[PDB]
Amino acid sequence: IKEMPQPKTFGELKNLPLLNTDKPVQALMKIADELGEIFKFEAPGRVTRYLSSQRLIKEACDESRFDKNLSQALKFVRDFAGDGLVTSWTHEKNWKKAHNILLPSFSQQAMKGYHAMMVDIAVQLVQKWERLNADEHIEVPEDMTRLTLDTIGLCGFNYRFNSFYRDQPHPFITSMVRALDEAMNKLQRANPDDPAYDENKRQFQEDIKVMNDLVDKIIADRKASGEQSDDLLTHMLNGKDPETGEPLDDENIRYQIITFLIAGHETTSGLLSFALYFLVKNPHVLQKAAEEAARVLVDPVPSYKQVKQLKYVGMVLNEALRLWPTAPAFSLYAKEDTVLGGEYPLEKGDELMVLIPQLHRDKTIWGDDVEEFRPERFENPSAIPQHAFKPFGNGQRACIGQQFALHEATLVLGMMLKHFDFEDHTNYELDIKETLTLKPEGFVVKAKSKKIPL
Ligand SMILES: O=C(CCCCC1CCCCC1)N[C@@H](Cc1ccccc1)C(=O)O
Ligand SMILES: C=Cc1ccccc1
Ligand SMILES: [Cl-]
Repeated sequence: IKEMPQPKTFGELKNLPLLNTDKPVQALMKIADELGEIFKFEAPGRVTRYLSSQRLIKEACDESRFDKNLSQALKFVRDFAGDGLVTSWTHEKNWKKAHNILLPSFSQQAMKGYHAMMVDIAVQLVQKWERLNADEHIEVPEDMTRLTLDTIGLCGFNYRFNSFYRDQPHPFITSMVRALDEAMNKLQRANPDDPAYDENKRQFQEDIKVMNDLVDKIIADRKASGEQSDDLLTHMLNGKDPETGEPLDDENIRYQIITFLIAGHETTSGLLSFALYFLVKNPHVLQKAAEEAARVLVDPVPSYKQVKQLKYVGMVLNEALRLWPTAPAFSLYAKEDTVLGGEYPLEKGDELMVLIPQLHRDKTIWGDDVEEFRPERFENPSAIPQHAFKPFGNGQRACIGQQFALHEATLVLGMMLKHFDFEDHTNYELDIKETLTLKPEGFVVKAKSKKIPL
């Protein structure tokens, strides 16, 4: 039994001022590098323990001992994501009900149905880049976010955000991005009831109202038309939970749509951006991935079956998730009094944070080359220790979108590697912006067309 380390304190504010930064996850990674596999983090009226080693995280991933916790970040996001799948407690009726109803929508009949709409958006991205002039560059995270938002809009509720037709966001997205910014900014406020935050509070309620008004209109319009699209909204309007026999109510469907749009905007776009970053920084890996794309993608339009054959592209995506997991943390609570690692006694209700980027750098798991981008690490899942790789979280509360995201990302990256050569023309220095998620900021490349028709 030993005392865990704690980073530097600021009197009555304890550790809170350490998160007064635009890059708090990267700050917590530096603290983990200094203090090791576990540290205490205290703020006024709150304690969490940050875990970084596979040794402790394999225990934390035991669902008999620990359940998903809503981090303060998720509690603030719940003001607009409500009891949707990501901001619900496991014990809330609406978690298991929505999980049971939505699981068939997210399976590997389900990706075959979504494939054609994913191709529609992927083709828009390829045509955009084919149409750039010689002296122009690609803003990578910007274009990847246009793609992933458009894909979830089409697959979510048959709606075209038309992101490739715009410089300026759709009004829903203005409010969504501003609500996500307020939720994350609220984490670093020592005195949140200070009148200096009154405007922030008013704007937040306005953005919540905008998202609720616009999503509630989508649901009403669909019910009125009777239209039966192969989309998540149709599955949610028609689906019955096999346990209760009940469908979701319109309020919960609204929270699920808001949840899916947040995920679609924030997560897959980061993965694609980091994957292209690592490929241009590792030209031998880019060549091996481009050779696979050329051999497999023999038709103008990729098929579902061809995307499943892009094995090396899948490994590239897993190795990008290893080094920069775009959703970089998840939170757990102790279901009962328990001892972590034979060393750290926890009381029922005690909170843990899994620092996924630090887990993914455990040299006792990955070896001395842990900072190197080597997709071959993922050739054999049986050679990877248990709970070493957690970019989609854990257990029954793991990402329901994992297959959807990896299908979209594999399709798009395959088509990108088929259609273009890439140049890191600025020798880009990685700068990671933190919203809900991690994305390269300012990452630009030049694409040279291979002139292969669509
Ligand atoms: O670890 C963090 C900061 C990065 C979370 C990032 C996380 C948010 C969900 C999507 C995945 C990434 N926050 C903890 C501790 C805390 C609590 C209150 C005030 C300040 C810090 C929390 O949100 O509980
Ligand atoms: C962890 C991913 C996530 C996805 C949507 C909303 C909040 C969090
Ligand atoms: Cl102090």
